[PDB]
Amino acid sequence: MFCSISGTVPEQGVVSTKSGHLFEKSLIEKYVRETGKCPVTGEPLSTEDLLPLKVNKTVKPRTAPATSIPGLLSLFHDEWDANMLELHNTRTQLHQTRQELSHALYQHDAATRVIARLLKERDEARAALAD
Amino acid sequence: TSIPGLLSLFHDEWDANMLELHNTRTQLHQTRQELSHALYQHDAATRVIARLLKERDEARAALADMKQQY
Amino acid sequence: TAPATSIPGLLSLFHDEWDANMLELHNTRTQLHQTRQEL
Amino acid sequence: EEEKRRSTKLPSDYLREMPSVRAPKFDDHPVLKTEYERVRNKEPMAPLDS
Repeated sequence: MFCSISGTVPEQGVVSTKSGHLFEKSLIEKYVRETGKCPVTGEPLSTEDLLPLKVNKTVKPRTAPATSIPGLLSLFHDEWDANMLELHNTRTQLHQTRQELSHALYQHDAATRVIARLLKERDEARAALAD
Repeated sequence: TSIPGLLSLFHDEWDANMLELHNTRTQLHQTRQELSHALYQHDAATRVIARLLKERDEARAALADMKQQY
Repeated sequence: TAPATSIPGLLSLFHDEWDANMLELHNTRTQLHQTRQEL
Repeated sequence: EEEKRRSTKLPSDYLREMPSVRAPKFDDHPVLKTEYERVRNKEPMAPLDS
C-alpha cells in the first residue's frame, strides 16, 4: 500500500504509468527532477507520467493521546526523533555492512587465487600420472 | 506563513530526510546483493578447492599405485 | 527562511505560534460571549 | 588462511574500491545538517516545554 520510497501509506497516492511503482506525489516529483530517473530502478521518467491514484485515503485513525494538539505535536516530536534515529543507524549499518562486503570480496579474491593455484597442482599431478 | 509555512517546511524536510534514507536503503540493497554473491561464493570456492584437492590426492594415489607396481 | 535550531527550534516555534493561535481562539471567543451577554 | 597470509593487496578495508559512501546530502537544508551533527552524538532533543 505504501509508496516504495516512503514505506507508509501515501496521502497523495500516485503510481507512475511507465513503471508499476506507486509513489509519494511531492517526493517523487522532487525525485524525478532530482535525478531524472525512476528511483525504483534508475529507469528514465518524467513528472507527468505520474498517475494520481486517489481513492480518498482518509482512514488514518486518531489514537488515544495523539487525539490532542499537545499530544499530536509531542508525537510529532518523538516522530522526527525516531525518523532521524533510524536514518543515522542506517548510515552506520551501511558502513559496517559495506566493510563486511569489502572483507568478503577480499576473501573471495583469496579463494579464487587458491583455486587457480590448486588447479595447476591437480592438472600437473594428472599429466604426471599419465606417464 | 506561520502554520502553512511551518507544515510546508516540515513536509519538505521529511521529504529530504527520506530521500537520504532511501539512499541508505538503495546502497544497502546493492550491498546485500553483493553479500549474496560473496559469502555464498566463498562457500562455493571452499567446495571448489575441496573437489580439486580430492582430485589431487586421487591422482596422487593413482601414481602411488603406479609406482607400487614398478 | 527557517530556524537553524531546526527540529528543537522548529518545534519550539511550531508550538509558540500554534498556541498563539489557540490563544487568539480564546480571547476572540471570550469577547464574543461577553458581547452575547451584553446583547 | 595461508592464501590470505600472502595475498597481493590485503586491505580488509577494500571498501576503498567500493563506491564512495557519500556525506548525507542536505547541503541545501541546514535543518538536517544540524540534525545529523547532533544525532550522531545521540544527545536527544529535550521534550517540549513541560
